[PDB]
Amino acid sequence: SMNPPPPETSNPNKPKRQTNQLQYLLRVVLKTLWKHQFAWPFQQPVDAVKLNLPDYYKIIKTPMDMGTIKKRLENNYYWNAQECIQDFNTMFTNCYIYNKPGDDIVLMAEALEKLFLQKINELPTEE
Ligand SMILES: Cn1cc(-c2cccc(C(F)(F)F)c2)c2sc(C(=N)NC3CCS(=O)(=O)CC3)cc2c1=O
Repeated sequence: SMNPPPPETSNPNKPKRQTNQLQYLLRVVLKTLWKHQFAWPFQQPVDAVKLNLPDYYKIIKTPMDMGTIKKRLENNYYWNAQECIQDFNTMFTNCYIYNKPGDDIVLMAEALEKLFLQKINELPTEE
C-alpha cells in the first residue's frame, strides 16, 4: 500500500557525461513527450496511495516515470544514451505489464511510445 522512495536522480560517485545524444534525449525526446496531451499520468512516480493501487509496487519492481527521467537528464545523471532509452522503455513496459489491453492508460502509453520511437530513430551519431 505505501509508496517506495522514488528512483535515484542524484548519486555523486556514479559516472556520468554530457554527450550530444543525451542532449537530444532532453531537447527533442523528453520535451516532445512531456508536452503531449497524454503525458500527465507519466510525469511523476505512480502514487499508489492516492490512486488506490496497493498492488502496484508489488508487481512493478523497476518503476520509472518521465519526472524521474527529466530530473536525471537535467542533473546529468546518465553515462550514455542507452541508459536513458532503457528508462523510457521501462516506463512503457511497466504500464503494459500492470494494466489491461485497451485501458485508457495503455492507449496513452502507446501514443507516447509511437512518438518516442520516431524520435529515437533520428538519434544523432555520437560526436
Ligand atoms: C503509470 N500509471 C499512471 C497512472 C496515473 C497516474 C496519475 C494519475 C492517474 C489518474 F488516475 F488520475 F488518471 C493515473 C495509472 S492509473 C492506473 C490504473 N488505475 N490502472 C488500472 C486499469 C484497469 S485494470 O483492470 O487494468 C487495473 C489497473 C494505472 C496507472 C499507471 O500505470
